[PDB]
Amino acid sequence: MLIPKEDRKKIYQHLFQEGVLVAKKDFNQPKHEEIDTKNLFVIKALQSLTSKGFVKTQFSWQYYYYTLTEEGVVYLREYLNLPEHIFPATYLAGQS
Amino acid sequence: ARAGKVKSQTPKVEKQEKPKQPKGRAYKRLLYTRRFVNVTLTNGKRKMNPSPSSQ
Amino acid sequence: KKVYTTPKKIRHKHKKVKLAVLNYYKVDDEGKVAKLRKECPNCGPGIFLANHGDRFYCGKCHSTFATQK
Amino acid sequence: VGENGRRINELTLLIEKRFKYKRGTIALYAERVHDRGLSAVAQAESMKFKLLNGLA
RNA sequence: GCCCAUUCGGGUCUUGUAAUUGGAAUGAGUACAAUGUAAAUACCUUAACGAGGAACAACUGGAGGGCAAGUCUGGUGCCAG
RNA sequence: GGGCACCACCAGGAGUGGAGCCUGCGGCUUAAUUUGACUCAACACGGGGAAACUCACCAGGUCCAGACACAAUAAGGAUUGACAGAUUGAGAGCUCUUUCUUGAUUUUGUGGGUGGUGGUGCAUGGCCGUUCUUAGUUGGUGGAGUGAUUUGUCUGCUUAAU
RNA sequence: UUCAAGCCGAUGGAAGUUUGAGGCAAUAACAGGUCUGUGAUGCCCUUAGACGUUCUGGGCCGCACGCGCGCUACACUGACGGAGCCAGCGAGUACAACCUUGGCCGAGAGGUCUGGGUAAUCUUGUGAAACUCCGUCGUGCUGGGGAUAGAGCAUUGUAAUUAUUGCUCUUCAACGAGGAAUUCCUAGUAAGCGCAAGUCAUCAGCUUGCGUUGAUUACGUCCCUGCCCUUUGUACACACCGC
Ligand SMILES: [Mg+2]
Ligand SMILES: [Mg+2]
Ligand SMILES: [Mg+2]
Ligand SMILES: [Mg+2]
Ligand SMILES: [Mg+2]
Ligand SMILES: [Mg+2]
Ligand SMILES: [Mg+2]
Ligand SMILES: [Mg+2]
Ligand SMILES: [Mg+2]
Ligand SMILES: [Mg+2]
Ligand SMILES: [Mg+2]
Ligand SMILES: [Mg+2]
Ligand SMILES: [Mg+2]
Ligand SMILES: [Mg+2]
Ligand SMILES: [Mg+2]
Ligand SMILES: [Mg+2]
Ligand SMILES: [Mg+2]
Ligand SMILES: [Mg+2]
Ligand SMILES: [Mg+2]
Ligand SMILES: [Zn+2]
Repeated sequence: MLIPKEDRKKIYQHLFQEGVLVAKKDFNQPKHEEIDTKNLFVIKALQSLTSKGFVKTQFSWQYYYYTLTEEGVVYLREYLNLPEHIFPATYLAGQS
Repeated sequence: ARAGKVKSQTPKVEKQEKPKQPKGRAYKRLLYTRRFVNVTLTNGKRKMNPSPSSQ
Repeated sequence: KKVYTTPKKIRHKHKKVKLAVLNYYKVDDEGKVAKLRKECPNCGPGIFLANHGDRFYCGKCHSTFATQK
Repeated sequence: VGENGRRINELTLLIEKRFKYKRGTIALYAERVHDRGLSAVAQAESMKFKLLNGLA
């Protein structure tokens, strides 16, 4: 919970970019893959999000899995600024 | 206690201000309606006072 | 299970003794400013030294001074 | 499926994240089962669902 | 129930639910009278007032089986029952 | 009465039980010498050959990993950090010496979760062991019984085996 | 053999024990074990100086003493030296540090340089032991036996004292085949012998496998033990730990 807010923001941004998040169940890990923050912090953030709706979480095989609901997405957008017609993975980028 | 402990322990819930179920013949009529006129739904079997469908 | 030991002395996290609009810095004229103590050499101005009896440090670099001032 | 590529896409992404793959190299497809009753796992799942719902 | 069921739906026909609302009685109460009666009461007969959920309010027992009807919810936890 | 089996015995072998030593388990001991399991079906088992980890035990210290809800401070700081030596087992800021940082994360409560090699296997799942890898088990007719039931599934001889 | 089911013996045949060995393996169960494999879990407890976590030092290894798997021996079918010299299961690293030949140093252990191997390719013919040959001691608690011991040299790891393990010298204890009892076994078995992976940073007396050497005696029976049925008896049905 005790997060330097910048890190949190970064995490949020990453999530937005993804439309998804995959974490380990590994506390004590110094830095996460992709994001330059502690994995534990990320996990905590995800948990928090879940607690206020937004994210859907699965704890299978030492790997936390995360997907954003519409409301969650909206919240993320609000946090960021970005208005409409944006990334996540709710729709394809072009042809793939 | 060891002398009517249970009667004192319970929370008193209050009689809800519900409408009167009418007396004499009206009641009988209602019963009749419930029974043979309206005909309650049955998957296989009849039942007078059903449950909310759950375990 | 086995009973807990009970010596007695408990230690809690200090509440910190928070203080703001601290008596550091000053102004005499009005127009210009008069800095008290000193700013950090390592980091930029805005951060201020901790003053003790021939011992200094600063918090942005957790604590990393030695020379007097 | 979701609504023309959504849930499936998400799943794919998750998989990629898990196992260090790139986009394109994983292709998910959601197909029907030829006769559900012959399958066992499906039946079990159904039973579980029923139980959850609250049936005799 | 159905004229027809290109999707509807009118609902032309019949039933049940709403602190709607409205017209029509009612005697349980009261009450001039007259009846009764040895005299009274009360009955039967009447004028007049008197019903709209707040009343002009039905209780008792039960709700596993025997045996009609709750695998409802809480409080209890060999207790009290 | 009749079967069967070297987890039964014969006919034999190898043995164990004795010796020393390993290792299990008791008993005692111990702050604590964590616990589960005791006829076969507990006892070189828990894949359990523990140096810390493992680890549950003890002596000691650290940490929140107290999700979320709702108010008290709400920047005249919420709380976050913090070299220097005493402090401290101890270059654990563990703190009391300190007077610098940190910016609304928090945090102080109240609903509410969460974790627990905590408990109960006589509350359960799954898996496993054991009756038993023995030869046993069942129902459809039909018959015997009012019936529970029974016969089939059996005198015999075969077979490792209903 | 009612000339059936089959069984017994010869012949051939790689094979004539269900060809050998397993894998699975019914109905009904047990208050058998596991909530210390489990984000399998009911309920209770606990729930921020925790019975959560996490560091640090221990402890599971302590010893008047019981039993239980085990190993090593009580030697001459041996011991010690040389020499001969043959298996099969396996396993083994690139984001780590695996197996590690080959060369030099070291009495050893072990160091080093170099490779080869992601593997019928290299380790590895894993030239494993027990075995076989010629010599030294000859039946003396002896050169059998190797325990406890002291010291040093190595290695693994952050940490080796409460020897981790290896090696070197030294110490030489008990034990001359083990009573009452009781285990396992019927053929490539028993027993011996080593290897092998498993766990593993380091430790094998353990374990799952593997091959090597390879017998004795049955090839029957219900005496014991257990189990199974049948007929019997039953005041039992939570069922003899019964009533
Ligand atoms: Mg404690
Ligand atoms: Mg009543
Ligand atoms: Mg009652
Ligand atoms: Mg009741
Ligand atoms: Mg009934
Ligand atoms: Mg047995
Ligand atoms: Mg042990
Ligand atoms: Mg064993
Ligand atoms: Mg060890
Ligand atoms: Mg746990
Ligand atoms: Mg638990
Ligand atoms: Mg049980
Ligand atoms: Mg039990
Ligand atoms: Mg029949
Ligand atoms: Mg029968
Ligand atoms: Mg076979
Ligand atoms: Mg080869
Ligand atoms: Mg000697
Ligand atoms: Mg072992
Ligand atoms: Zn500084």
